[PDB]
Amino acid sequence: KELNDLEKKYNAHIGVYALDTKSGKEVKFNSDKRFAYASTSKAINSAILLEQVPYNKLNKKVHINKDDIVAYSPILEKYVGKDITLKALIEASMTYSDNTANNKIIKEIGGIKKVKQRLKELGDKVTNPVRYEIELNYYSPKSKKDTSTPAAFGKTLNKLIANGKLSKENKKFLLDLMLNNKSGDTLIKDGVPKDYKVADKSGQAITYASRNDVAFVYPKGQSEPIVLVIFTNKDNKSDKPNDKLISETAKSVMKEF
Amino acid sequence: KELNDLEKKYNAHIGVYALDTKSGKEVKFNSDKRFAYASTSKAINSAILLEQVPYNKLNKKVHINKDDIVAYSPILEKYVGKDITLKALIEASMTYSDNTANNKIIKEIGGIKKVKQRLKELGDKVTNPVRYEIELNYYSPKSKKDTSTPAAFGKTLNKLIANGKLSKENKKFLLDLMLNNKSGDTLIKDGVPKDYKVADKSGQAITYASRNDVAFVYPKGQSEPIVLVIFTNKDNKSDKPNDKLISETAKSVMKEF
Ligand SMILES: *C(=O)/C=C\N[C@@H](C(=O)O)[C@@H](O)CC=O
Ligand SMILES: *C(=O)/C=C\N[C@@H](C(=O)O)[C@@H](O)CC=O
Ligand SMILES: O=C/C=C/NC[C@H](O)CC=O
Ligand SMILES: O=C/C=C/NC[C@H](O)CC=O
Repeated sequence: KELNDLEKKYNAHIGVYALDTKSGKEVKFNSDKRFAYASTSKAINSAILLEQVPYNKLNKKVHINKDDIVAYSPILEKYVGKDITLKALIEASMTYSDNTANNKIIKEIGGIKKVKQRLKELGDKVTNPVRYEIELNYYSPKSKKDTSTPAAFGKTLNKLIANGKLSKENKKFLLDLMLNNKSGDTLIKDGVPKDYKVADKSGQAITYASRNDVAFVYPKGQSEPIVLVIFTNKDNKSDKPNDKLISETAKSVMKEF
Repeated sequence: KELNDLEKKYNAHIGVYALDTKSGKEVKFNSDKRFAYASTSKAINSAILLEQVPYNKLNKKVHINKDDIVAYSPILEKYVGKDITLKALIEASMTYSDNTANNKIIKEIGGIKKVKQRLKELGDKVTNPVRYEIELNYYSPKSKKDTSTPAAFGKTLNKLIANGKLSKENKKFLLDLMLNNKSGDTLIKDGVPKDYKVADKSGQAITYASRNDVAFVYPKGQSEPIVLVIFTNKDNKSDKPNDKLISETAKSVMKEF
């Protein structure tokens, strides 16, 4: 339905970028307006590591101490003084949105500067990672940090993942995780036609009801995915989000393909 | 290695019950001593629902309100005022150890009395569920509540799941979740031979460093599983656990098969 009355109905701000990878058709809406990506970003870092270490070599183990640990690390919280593979870091970041995992992933990639570096290669001028977890999810309308526009985010997802340089194996490992993740069932997955396949990574910033869902959406009987970025936020710092907002946005946009 | 020097080395209390379903061979240790099962119990309730609703009918939706919500419900915490299927309740309980999910599952089964009822049918005289989440994980050496012995727990897992009445579909849905769960990689999975398959559900009570791992373990090249229950605890209320304890217990016990 109209995104505008979604915005009215929900009293929210919608940012949408959809790309049909088969056809190259796009559906934009508030497309160049900046929003906090929060955890959606875990998919990018993940893919960036994935490019740099073959599947066979994800068994590689890294050491975690107490200094490594940040909030909301359901998986990694138990690894103080132990090793975890690259494989399990990604699993934890992707399925559980594990904040230490993400941090260690950026670290393995070579830090934020390395991410910044990749982005630019991708011709991603907008995505602006500045902080580490959990501060990278601390949205303020007044700051550009850890923001992107649905378009820049979307273009990058396309370039890294869908039409990227990943190996069969690495591409499959990453997409499966995004496909199996039950974490965002109330988001895009909730709004698409019944026999569609959704490989997403959701996110939520602490403030302004910042709620997001990013996905590779496979139409019932379609191999190439539709890249879908939906960012949402609201007026007040303490506003809570309505996930049904994203579900209904997804529902509408999908109509156009 | 010897469980006794595991116990010395870790200054912990070990409770082990292993059953080779092929052969019927058991490995017991402090087998009839009671421990808090905590989240391991999510597997039982899950299986109990699974017996009662065909796979095709897990799409069945149930309504969650705010009254339903308990602590540490990473999935269900977002469902206030919405419906979730039976399928996704189980997914959330199993993969994320989702406390509201578990609660709603027991509720769908018909409550604790119904669980108590099933147990007895199973000839499970010991497992003593008394509370709901999150209190069912509040261990005290002095209370029997939400306790079982590695044997009674183990026997029941065998009877419900391994050698149970589940359908192909329901049995596969449940085992896959336990197999895909990266949550207990530092436990049993950490101690078994490299090419073994482990379908577990881990748990941890608030006190006495109560740490557990329950699994269906498939020897590299073996179809029938070994049922493995490892319960561990320590002397002081505020003791924290060493997961490596379970990994090394698993490592040892597996030697015998
Ligand atoms: C990240 O910005 C927001 C949420 N990540 C979530 C997810 O992917 O499920 C999450 O559950 C972790 C805490 O919100
Ligand atoms: C239950 O008694 C203890 C832990 N459940 C965990 C699991 O299965 O991963 C968990 O992560 C939830 C909070 O400890
Ligand atoms: O969007 C991704 C969120 C991931 N981790 C949970 C938090 O960071 C808690 C709020 O800061
Ligand atoms: O063992 C399973 C634990 C599951 N949920 C987390 C808690 O209950 C937190 C401690 O009470």
